[PDB]
Amino acid sequence: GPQVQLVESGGNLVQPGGSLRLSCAASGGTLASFAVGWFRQAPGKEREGVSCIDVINRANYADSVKGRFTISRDSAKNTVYLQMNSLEPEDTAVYSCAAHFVPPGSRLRGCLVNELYNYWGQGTQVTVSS
Amino acid sequence: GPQVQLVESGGNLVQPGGSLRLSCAASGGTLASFAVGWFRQAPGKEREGVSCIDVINRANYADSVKGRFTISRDSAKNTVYLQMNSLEPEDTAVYSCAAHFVPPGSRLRGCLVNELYNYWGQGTQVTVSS
Amino acid sequence: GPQVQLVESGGNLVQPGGSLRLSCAASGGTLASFAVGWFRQAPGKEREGVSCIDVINRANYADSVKGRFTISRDSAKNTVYLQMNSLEPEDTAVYSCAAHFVPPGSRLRGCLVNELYNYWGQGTQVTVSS
Amino acid sequence: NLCPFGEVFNATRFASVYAWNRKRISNCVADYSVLYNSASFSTFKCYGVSPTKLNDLCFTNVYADSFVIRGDEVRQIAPGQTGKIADYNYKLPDDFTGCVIAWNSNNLDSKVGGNYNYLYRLFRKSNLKPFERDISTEIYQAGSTPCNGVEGFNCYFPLQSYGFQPTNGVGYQPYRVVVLSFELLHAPATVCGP
Amino acid sequence: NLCPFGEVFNATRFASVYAWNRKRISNCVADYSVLYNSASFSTFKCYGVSPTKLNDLCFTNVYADSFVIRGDEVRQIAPGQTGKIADYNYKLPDDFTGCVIAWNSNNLDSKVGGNYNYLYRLFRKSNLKPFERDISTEIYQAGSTPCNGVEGFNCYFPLQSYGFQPTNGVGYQPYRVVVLSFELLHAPATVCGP
Amino acid sequence: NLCPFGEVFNATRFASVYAWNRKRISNCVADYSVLYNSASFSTFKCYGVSPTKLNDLCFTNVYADSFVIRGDEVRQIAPGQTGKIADYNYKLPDDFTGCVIAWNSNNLDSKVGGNYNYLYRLFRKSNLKPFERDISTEIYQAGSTPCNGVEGFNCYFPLQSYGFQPTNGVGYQPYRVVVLSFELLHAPATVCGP
Repeated sequence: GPQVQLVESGGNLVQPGGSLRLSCAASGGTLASFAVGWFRQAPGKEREGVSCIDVINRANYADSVKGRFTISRDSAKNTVYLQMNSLEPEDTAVYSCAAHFVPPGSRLRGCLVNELYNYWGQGTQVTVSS
Repeated sequence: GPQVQLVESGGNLVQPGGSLRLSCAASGGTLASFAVGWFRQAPGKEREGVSCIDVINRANYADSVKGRFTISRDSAKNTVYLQMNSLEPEDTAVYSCAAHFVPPGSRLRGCLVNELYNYWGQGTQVTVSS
Repeated sequence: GPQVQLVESGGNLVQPGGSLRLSCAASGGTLASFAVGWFRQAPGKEREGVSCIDVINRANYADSVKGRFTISRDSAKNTVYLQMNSLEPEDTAVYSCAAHFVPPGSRLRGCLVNELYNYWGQGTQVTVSS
Repeated sequence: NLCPFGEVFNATRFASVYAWNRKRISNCVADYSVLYNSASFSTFKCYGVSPTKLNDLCFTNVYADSFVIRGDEVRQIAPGQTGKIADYNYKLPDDFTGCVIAWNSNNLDSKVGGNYNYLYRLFRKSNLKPFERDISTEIYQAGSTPCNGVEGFNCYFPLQSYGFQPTNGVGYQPYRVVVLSFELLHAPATVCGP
Repeated sequence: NLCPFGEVFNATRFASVYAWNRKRISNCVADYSVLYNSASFSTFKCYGVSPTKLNDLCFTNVYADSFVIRGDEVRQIAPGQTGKIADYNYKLPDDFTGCVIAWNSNNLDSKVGGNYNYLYRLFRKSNLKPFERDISTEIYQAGSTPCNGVEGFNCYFPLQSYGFQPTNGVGYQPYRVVVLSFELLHAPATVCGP
Repeated sequence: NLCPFGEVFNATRFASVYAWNRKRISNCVADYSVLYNSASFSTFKCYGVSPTKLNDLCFTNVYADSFVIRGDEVRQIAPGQTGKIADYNYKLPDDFTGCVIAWNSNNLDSKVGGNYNYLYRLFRKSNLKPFERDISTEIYQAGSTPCNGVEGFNCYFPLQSYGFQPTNGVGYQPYRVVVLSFELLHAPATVCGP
């Protein structure tokens, strides 16, 4: 469409120790020009950053997820993936995707500035239970 | 695929107030030649139509979902989407997809008054719970 | 994608009597060169093969799913599907995909007697509950 | 060195008309006896050339275009014609030199539930030049409001399915068309025949 | 027999510069009166031809390459120029006979949220020959080790979005460009004019 | 003024044999004795021409066809050959004029887990004509019941993966092949020897 939109997919009810690969598909432009980050929001708590990727494909991870989650890019499908491993009940949350345009003059832009994410998906629900 | 076949995706376990985009992917022809309708079947209740779209892309909605659901067409992917917002536990049901061909002379087969569709999908399950 | 990789989809929370279709999208080669088998691991039970298919598209099923599941091939999308009908709670498991190559001369690797596969997906969870 | 006419006529799959197939025929012996023997042709019209002399003429190159359309549209596969097929899908030049061959393929391209795999272009901003080919799937602006790649009111997907069922009227049954195009150049001919 | 120049210039949407769209124009009488009536061309640059006498000239074929770039880059749509647009998207030949015409399209191609649908190629290992169109999206190799089609460090997607907001500076605003390439052969001219 | 064979031989990516790539060579001096200087060639066979006379011949066009096949399948890239590759993937004519060049590429196209990305066609209704290229994916009808695009018993996907592991035998290891076809027409020559 005329504006950039994001849609998440891949959420499901899984078991402790299970795996899941979320997807963040983009429209209205190429996702290769956008820094993409993943966010989760447990009910009754403020949303907290999970992982993010640069336009030069450098990854950053929150400490709670480092060692289990893997963010990666697939601009052929206009998509950023989030591979989650060893899921535990604390990982139950709505996982939202977010984007932010990085101009070609600021390509060395660090990925960690949360206050710059301008476009948001609606989030896909991940529920880890026995 | 010599015969038209519909496949639904996007069903998930979500929470009250969450959102979902269900997809109806068609195989064996252009879904742009078909009026597409979305139906839902809750446990114990009858099957109920919720939304449909003409071949000229006019949309209609059941009163129970008006203002919350949005049906839209993406023929480039041979797909019709159903964006579900502000989900409530009463929305817990199997959401199935249906279509019927519209010849070029009779460009009125489509409105929800034409609730007799010839092709159906197996339906995707949406569960809204805290 | 230099290495062969499998990704499953379609897992969801469903009701008894419902139906699901699981996908096994492969990458890094033609899945039509590979025997594909589906497996499921329910909590507390051992991993159980349910369905497989030769490179000449002969199918076989476990006696516990015969007549209810259908495996099929769509190599145009590098995908092998698994249609699951009449789901009961005993079907609740993590359904994972598995593949192994078949050289053109040895065009018999694939039958469920050949239940030693080389490549594996992460699995998708199917929960059957009222 | 026979010309591969069997590849064209006896192909298992035929193209949709908007994406009509084309095979160049050159440097071979065109034995049109195979078309004379068959009695299944519902249409056999040659333009600018006598249909009974094909085995006695030589051409620089021959082109064979093949696709599937309805019965009531085979008449649009002629020079000077109009309609959705001639204007938006497959267009013959006014000075066309060749033969238009067609036959009913209901037993092959119709299915009980309905075969919807054959497509045609329904909208186009302008008419096709002769032998032009448009395989784009851009959203067609039917009104004056721009579409921006979005389908809505007066923003339509340009392709459409035929809907071939065996019980249809003959005018709505599938017909397989082969258009032979004889290229006449000021050069030595490479396709002659016995 | 008019020329569909109201189809090239008055087109609702234009192509991305890396996939610049081209129109075949012949068999018509070209009128430059429409160009005189227009009063919004920021650039009006003609090379090797008369910007005045073109109403008297005749040509074999005319090509109208249309695309969208930003105002800072219209400088590069010129023979013997360099930059990201001329080297990797749309290269003009030095012996270019024709004119490049651009105008500000901020009222159409810019949205308050930012229009990112217009793309441009950012990376390429070689440079494009004049009038070459590269639509490939292979994973560009920017580092030592090959990529095998995997996106990662020093393995980047070659395309990029533009980002056209109305509040941008004049240099960073969308500019529709139409390059009329006047081709004349040793074949009598089919495009002429009154 | 020297033919850039390095773009063909020293390329980082090679096509599958079924979708074999073709690059044209023109407007340059082809020094084949310099091409033969790479002592890495396990196969350098010319047909229809004397290899020493190569630096003393001119041709209308030269085409460079490149792809990857198994080790023991290089014997099929020759005039008069039969087999899966010669019949269904790449076919040279009887009166071929050019050179077939090949070298073992086990270090590039093999991975320890197995590289299955290089493909080949396994079934086809008919053999390929010389230089014919088939990249279709029609379901091959091996039995007597039609497939209608659905894979099943006696209805097979036509393509197949190779499977290159560095510990294979030398006949199952990947080889890269370049064919330099020399074409003589009634047109001015564009490639000559020094």
